Amino acid sequence: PHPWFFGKIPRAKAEEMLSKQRHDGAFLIRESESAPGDFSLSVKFGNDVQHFKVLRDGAGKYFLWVVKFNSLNELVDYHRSTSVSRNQQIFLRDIE
Amino acid sequence: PHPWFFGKIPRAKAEEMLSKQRHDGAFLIRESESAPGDFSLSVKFGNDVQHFKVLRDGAGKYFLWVVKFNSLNELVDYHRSTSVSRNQQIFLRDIE
Ligand SMILES: NC(=O)[C@H]1CCCC[C@H]1NC(=O)C1(NC(=O)[C@H](Cc2ccc(OP(=O)(O)O)cc2)NC(=O)OCc2cccc(N)c2)CCCCC1
Ligand SMILES: NC(=O)[C@H]1CCCC[C@H]1NC(=O)C1(NC(=O)[C@H](Cc2ccc(OP(=O)(O)O)cc2)NC(=O)OCc2cccc(N)c2)CCCCC1
Repeated sequence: PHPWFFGKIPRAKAEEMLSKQRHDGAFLIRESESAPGDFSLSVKFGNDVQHFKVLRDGAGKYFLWVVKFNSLNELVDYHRSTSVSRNQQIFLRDIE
Repeated sequence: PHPWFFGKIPRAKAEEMLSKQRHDGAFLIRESESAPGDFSLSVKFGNDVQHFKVLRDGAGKYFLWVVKFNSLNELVDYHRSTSVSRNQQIFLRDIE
């Protein structure tokens, strides 16, 4: 059962928790509060926590920037090895 | 972190696992293999395991039959107390 799926929690709690984490890339997927039906990827990086809105196309694939995936699961794993950001190199790693 | 979110697993493994469970209502949400981008709710009931396709409307709310929710989280909790089925009375309960 995935350890990164936190269901519907408030952005700030995600921040509060993640800020407590030790490694850059620790993340969780949460269900959006501001954007009902949208997922939000939260990841730790340095002093801050960043959030990426998970997009979904007309065919329903999800993606962050351009490469499409047919599941949060896939998208998550994929970025475990391909930066989630384009400025910095941030790789997802399971929270502790 | 929710114990019912299994990410993307094959329907049959869900069946295999759930069949092993002890109580009617033990369930998990899995990402659909046949319907990419769609979630599937699997629940145990008697000898069988049932699957409900999780619908999503144009506003993006999710639902199973008619009452809409803005998150799998909510939808899941709600049915912990309101049968997921209309013939039988099946309530979600966390897997073991
Ligand atoms: N997929 C992406 O997020 C890419 C591609 C599309 C747009 C933007 C890209 N993302 C980004 O540039 C970055 N993120 C963003 O632009 C994020 C994307 C996002 C938008 C809404 C969200 O709603 P929620 O918080 O209730 O769940 C969550 C995430 N935007 C963002 O944080 O805006 C500020 C913010 C502050 C307070 C409330 C909200 N909703 C949003 C990358 C990380 C640093 C900040 C910029
Ligand atoms: N939300 C629902 O599922 C309600 C409302 C809309 C349609 C049907 C309703 N569901 C149902 O009647 C019941 N379920 C159904 O009709 C389910 C709904 C569903 C459809 C596709 C799915 O794809 P996946 O397996 O790869 O994830 C998963 C679930 N249908 C179903 O099991 O069809 C048989 C089946 C067999 C083999 C492969 C597939 N995909 C489907 C309730 C439980 C007993 C069976 C009937």
